[PDB]
Amino acid sequence: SELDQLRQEAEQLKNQIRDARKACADATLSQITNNIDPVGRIQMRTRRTLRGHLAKIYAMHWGTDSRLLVSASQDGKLIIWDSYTTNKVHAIPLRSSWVMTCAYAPSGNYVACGGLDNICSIYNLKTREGNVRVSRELAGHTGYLSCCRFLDDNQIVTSSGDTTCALWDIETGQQTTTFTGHTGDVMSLSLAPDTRLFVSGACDASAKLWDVREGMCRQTFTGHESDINAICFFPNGNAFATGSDDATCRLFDLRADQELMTYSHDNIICGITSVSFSKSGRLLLAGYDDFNCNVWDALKADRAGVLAGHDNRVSCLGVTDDGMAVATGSWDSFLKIWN
Amino acid sequence: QVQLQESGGGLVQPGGSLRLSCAASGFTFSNYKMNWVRQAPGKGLEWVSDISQSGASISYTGSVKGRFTISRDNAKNTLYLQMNSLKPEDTAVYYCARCPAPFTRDCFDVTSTTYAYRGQGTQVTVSSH
Amino acid sequence: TEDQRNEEKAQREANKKIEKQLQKDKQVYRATHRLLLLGAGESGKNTIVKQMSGIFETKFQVDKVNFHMFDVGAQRDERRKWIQCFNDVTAIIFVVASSSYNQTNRLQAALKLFDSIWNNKWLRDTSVILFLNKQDLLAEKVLAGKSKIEDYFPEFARYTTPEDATPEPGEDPRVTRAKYFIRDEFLRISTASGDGRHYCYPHFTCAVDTENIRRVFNDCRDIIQRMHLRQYELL
Amino acid sequence: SIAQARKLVEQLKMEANIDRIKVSKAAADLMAYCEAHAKEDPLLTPVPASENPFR
Amino acid sequence: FSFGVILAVLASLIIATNTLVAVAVLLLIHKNDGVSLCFTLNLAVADTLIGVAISGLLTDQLSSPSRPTQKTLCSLRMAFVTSSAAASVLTVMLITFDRYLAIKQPFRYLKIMSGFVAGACIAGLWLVSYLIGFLPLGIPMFQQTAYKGQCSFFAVFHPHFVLTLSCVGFFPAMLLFVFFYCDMLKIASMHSQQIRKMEHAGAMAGGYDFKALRTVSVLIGSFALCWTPFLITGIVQVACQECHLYLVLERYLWLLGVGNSLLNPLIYAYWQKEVRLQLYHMALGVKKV
Ligand SMILES: CCc1cnc(N2CCC(c3nc(COc4ccc(-n5cnnn5)cc4)cs3)CC2)nc1
Repeated sequence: SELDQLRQEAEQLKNQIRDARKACADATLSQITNNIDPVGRIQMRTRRTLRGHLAKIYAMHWGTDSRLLVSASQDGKLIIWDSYTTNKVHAIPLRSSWVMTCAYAPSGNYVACGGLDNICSIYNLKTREGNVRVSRELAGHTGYLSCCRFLDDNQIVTSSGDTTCALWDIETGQQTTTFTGHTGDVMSLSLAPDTRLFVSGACDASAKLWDVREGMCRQTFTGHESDINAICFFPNGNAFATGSDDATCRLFDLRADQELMTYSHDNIICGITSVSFSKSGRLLLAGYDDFNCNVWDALKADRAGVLAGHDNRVSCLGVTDDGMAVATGSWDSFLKIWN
Repeated sequence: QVQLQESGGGLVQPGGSLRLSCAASGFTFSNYKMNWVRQAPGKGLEWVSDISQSGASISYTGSVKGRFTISRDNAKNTLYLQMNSLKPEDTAVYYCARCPAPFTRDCFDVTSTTYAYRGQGTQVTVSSH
Repeated sequence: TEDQRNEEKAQREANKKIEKQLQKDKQVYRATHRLLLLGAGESGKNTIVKQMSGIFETKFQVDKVNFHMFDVGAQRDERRKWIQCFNDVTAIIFVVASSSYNQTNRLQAALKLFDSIWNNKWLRDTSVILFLNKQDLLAEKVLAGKSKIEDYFPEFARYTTPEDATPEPGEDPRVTRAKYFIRDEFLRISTASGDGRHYCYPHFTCAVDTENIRRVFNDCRDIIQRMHLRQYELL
Repeated sequence: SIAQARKLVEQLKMEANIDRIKVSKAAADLMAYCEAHAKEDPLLTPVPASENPFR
Repeated sequence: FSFGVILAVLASLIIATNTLVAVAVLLLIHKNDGVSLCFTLNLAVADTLIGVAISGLLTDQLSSPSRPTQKTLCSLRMAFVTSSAAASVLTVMLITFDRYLAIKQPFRYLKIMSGFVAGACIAGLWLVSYLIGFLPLGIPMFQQTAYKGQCSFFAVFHPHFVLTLSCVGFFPAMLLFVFFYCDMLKIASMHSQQIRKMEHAGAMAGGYDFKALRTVSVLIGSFALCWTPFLITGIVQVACQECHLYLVLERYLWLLGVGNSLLNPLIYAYWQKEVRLQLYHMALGVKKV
């Protein structure tokens, strides 16, 4: 009865939205960038190799100074490295070893991590006495934590396998806001440059744009075939890129409200695990299950280069805020720095 | 957007025959293994049958061997289930389900509650008028 | 540049302290063995825990050897993402309630989950210890033939008990036949793939406090031995 | 599950009201941004080894 | 002259095929971390030093018959190759012991194995090899008291030397060697049988040998056949006053003893999966430059 009527309403609304999207698609990105000169050959080399993790690494994050970084391994360790001179700055043992994400605060005073324990732990690095200690444990998710990112020293946004996202207040330790609407595990998130919006990707093959203050979804983007594993904004904040289990990467425009370009090749049949842009946004770097990383031309969808120095699955990737270097982490327990 | 629509089904007397169709859109059909799953009144989801990418490998659950036949046409992106010798134990809602990822042999969560890559299902009732 | 030299010296000293601590932690990590316990709603995994958040941990010791077993707590019933965390464990312990052949078909669901685990690309080197639990209920249901194993598994008609079967004392031949048919169902999946990189170790359990941990200990020893033997081209 | 279908329909209504610019303008904007920042990207245009922190 | 060219070509082959293995194993150790690779690198270094020591015996054998060799130089020159060969033999024995301990006591092996133990074992091994090679110089009755101008083995060393080694070092060790692998074979057999049993049962549900023996045979034949003729003929020579052996022992059986150092890299390095993959990766490096 009413359920069938609601289904019909939903189908008609989807048809209308698709019609509007087709109406706005007057041209493509390939036709417009036809006369642009190619980047050429990108040949990056390994400058550092950071050793010391006992088991596979899942996550890393650069500090805002573009020198220090933090890495998380499922041996139970969070390690903070000085990428200059390779020396280890900190080594934090965790209560639970099944960590799946880590984040480094922009101020440089805190780090965060979580995983299969369904808890987000905050560690203070600038304590007066003794080594680093846990300062806060955010609980309330009913599934594993997949990603976290600091907004300020007092705000953090987390994504979970319970199909929701949350915005916390660190001092009180309570969920300030909850973001619902996804139907699968939320695998990744990325904050906008102004920290007013953020995007999330889930195991329902869809991405969502969320307003931080109002706590509501602005736009939904479809076009992938399988689960979305990674996501990141374009430098100007008007577009973003997604990597999927369907062995493709995709570019979506916020104002055009649809997909712009697809990056794929016939010989790539493995999933993407991580994506990132270069400083100017011309290059798109993607990590793959076939042990390698690909450097794509973001405007012409041509493969410009390959980073091929890992013996196991590439799990995480990150570009410094100054655009000087790229860092890759792998299941072989090593971290590599490229430029 | 991934989309699966199931059609066919209705009232049928015991011993009758029926055919269910599944139309797929939004993905490369030939790269995925496909599944038929069912949910009976007041029971959980139950796996029924599966067919591989090329259709060479086919599997059925024990209680439907000899009566159900699964087939697929990659050219028209369609999946078919031919049901023969139906019994009142077959009254259920039937769903068309896709493997989560392409180019794989494992198929994890097709019978889970709120699985993403599943259709809305179609009702099959077997009763003597 | 003097303060720069002092900063380098302090950073190096901190790095050496961290590296010594990491050496100790490496020793500890290599010593212990990690297990993943996976069951079902009523498979009896809690009894296995009793014999002895998002995840629960049980620690035990056999012959001065340390085992840490992890079981999933508050996670959703979709596993294809978090199962990947357990590609480095020494074993997955898979608990199956064998009496519930008549969701109304839980044995088939266990077989599907076992097939998915066995054929996952990231678990291609992980061995499985299979615990077929609740043998008393299986025997009680077989002897009182109210519900037949047939017409859920039509092949059971053409099944004969293996000549190498070792029945427990006071077992009807029908109960032994049923047990070994159920075990052969899993062996059909586990012996078709692997190329000798990982194996399945099935056991029959009803209720023993100290035999199950001994079985796990022996299975882990066999797993390590087979890996070493395969390294040396002796297997 | 009518109470969830209502939420889905309301979300579709809220997402169907936005105004979308042409794809050509968005592509032009992205291309212009990439052009305006080309000289500031170390990974696109290599820099001399003296200015490279990682040698 | 012919002895000179044979020694030159064999030394060149040994040095090249062992330095390649050493480089590959060092790279793998720079990537991975194991003590078995440490022992393999020690074996490669020992064989390389054998090659260098053999190369150190070419001038007088090729084009210096006129120049006599002083007693001091000849004794050390002879004593160097013996120390190198003893180092290779002891390294093989240590590798076998490591494998046997890993299979026989798996949990305790994981418990008590570390880089410090491997380093201590290697240092003790090298010290023992040098002692075996040099201590007989300061022990009377192990030397000959007649003439030292014509430098060669059995001209400065008494035969009893090899005999005592033959009764203290080689034959017991070989027995131990065999014993270890026999034990391992037994264990392997058991596992194999069990596996086959399971593969039968599933094969019924689906509706439808001598690998260890040949591996063990290859290992035992490589360890035993290389030096046994030399030691046996030395015992025969000590038994009877027959001078005819003095020459053959110096130029035929010792060649098999040396070729042991060519048989070792193929069996203990090339037969490994990771080492062969590293060699394949190094193959393109020389081509592309
Ligand atoms: C467990 C302890 C152990 C360690 N190692 C071993 N073996 C067997 C005996 C060793 C010997 N090596 C020798 C030296 O033999 C020769 C040298 C040079 C010539 N030359 C001819 N013309 N120029 N040089 C001829 C003969 C004489 S015993 C070598 C390795 N056994 C036991």
